Amino acid sequence: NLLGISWVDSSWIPILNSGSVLDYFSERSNPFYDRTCNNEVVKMQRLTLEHLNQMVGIEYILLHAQEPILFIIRKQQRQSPAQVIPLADYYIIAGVIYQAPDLGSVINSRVLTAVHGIQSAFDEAMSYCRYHPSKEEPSSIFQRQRVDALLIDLRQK
Amino acid sequence: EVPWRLLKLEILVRALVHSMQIDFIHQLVQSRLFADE
Amino acid sequence: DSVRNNLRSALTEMCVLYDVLSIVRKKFMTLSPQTLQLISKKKSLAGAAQILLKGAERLTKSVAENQENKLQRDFNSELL
Amino acid sequence: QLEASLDALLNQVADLKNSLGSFIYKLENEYDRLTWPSVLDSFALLSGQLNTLNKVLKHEKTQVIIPLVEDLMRQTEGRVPVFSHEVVPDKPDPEVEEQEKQLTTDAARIGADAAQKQIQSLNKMCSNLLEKISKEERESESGGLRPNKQTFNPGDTNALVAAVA
Amino acid sequence: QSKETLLQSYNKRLKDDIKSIMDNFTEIIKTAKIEDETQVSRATQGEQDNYEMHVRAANIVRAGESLMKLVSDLKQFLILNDFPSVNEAIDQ
Repeated sequence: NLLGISWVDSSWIPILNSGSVLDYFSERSNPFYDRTCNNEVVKMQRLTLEHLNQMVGIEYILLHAQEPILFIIRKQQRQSPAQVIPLADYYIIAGVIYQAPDLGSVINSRVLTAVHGIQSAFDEAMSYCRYHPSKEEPSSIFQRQRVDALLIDLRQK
Repeated sequence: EVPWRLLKLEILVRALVHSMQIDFIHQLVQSRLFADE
Repeated sequence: DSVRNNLRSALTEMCVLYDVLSIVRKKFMTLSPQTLQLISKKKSLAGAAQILLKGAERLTKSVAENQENKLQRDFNSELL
Repeated sequence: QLEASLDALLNQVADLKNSLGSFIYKLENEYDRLTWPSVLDSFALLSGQLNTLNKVLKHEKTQVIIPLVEDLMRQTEGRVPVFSHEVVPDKPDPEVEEQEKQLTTDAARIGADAAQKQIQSLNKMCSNLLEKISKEERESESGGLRPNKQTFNPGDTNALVAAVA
Repeated sequence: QSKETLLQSYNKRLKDDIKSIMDNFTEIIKTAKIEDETQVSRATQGEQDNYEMHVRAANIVRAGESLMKLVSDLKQFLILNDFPSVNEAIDQ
């Protein structure tokens, strides 16, 4: 989402209260999970109180409320919070890169680009060229005449 | 004004195909023209 | 004309491949068999193979027609 | 560990394609070159790289769960996160999104029950028949040892040549 | 310059090209893909592999056709125009 951007939009939340960040984080959008997982903060774990919502699944909750701009809380879909291991490129140890870039999608895009290039090459080479089955020798006196010219010019210059 | 000088030459006088390259002679003619003595 | 477009397509494919390789730098662990899209994939592969075979057959038919006309047999035929 | 070889092959193919594109653009002369300068060789290399990638992907079986490992030491030597973040910068990807949508909607993006399942079954039967015929042809042709030739017989006529005694 | 050896090399190249084309066609015929080895993107990798197999089959067919035409021309040269030892047409 907004991992690679550094924009500051404060007009999204007009009332910078405490509950605004939690309300913006609780809203599932688009295909986010509901309040049925275990260990996010305090509220709705189970018939139990792990924390609230950070079990296996899309953990879109308010684990670290940042009312100023937006709820900056990592997913951390596990039993322990405060861990730099999110689905998106977002680390906590001074900022680092992860394996979030999909290799399969990039490989498929490269294969598609290669197929398109092969098709373009076929179209360019079949409609412009043949795809189907369809005296300056120095052996004369110039072999010596050139040397004579060179000598004459070197003499004259 | 601006007096001119000969840039390129051509020699026009055995076999049939005599010669077609004036490269060295043309370069020497250009050098003599640039000398402008 | 077409050389520039071919070079641009090749550069785009190479950039995509380099990005995929960098993201990768297939892996099971120790702790398209879908029968839905594989049908369409096999159909598309058969169509592409049929198109290639049809192009080859058209080229062969053109060659045979050119060989049939004994007026432009410059393909080492009139030479012989 | 089989991904490193495929990535290296892809990088080599990309470098070869870049060299070919540079040679074709520097010597384009504002014209569409179609005399196949390296088009056949480039197509062969692309097909070989694609076959190698498919073989490496389908070699064996031996919201993003990355490899739990330092973990950053495998990609960036030294395990320096600040250096990695500083060298990270030194992009629309609409085709990738279109392919993802086509694969996620119905795995084909067109039709659910009106697909070519019957055509696919006919193609599979034809492929099985062709594979059987090819196996029979291979078993029949694997018996050939060598096509020895024949010529005149000078060795016999030499001793059979007449002489003084 | 080694005319017999040149014809032998041409025939060996043609045989190798035909064998490679046949092997690639047989490999493309075996495109069942009953193993779901792709864990990153199964459908995308499967479609890419199918397209790669189709492109490899097409390239093998094209290489086979080109080798056939080239070997035909080379044999026509080395036999007809080169060693027409039956010069009876001259006497005719």
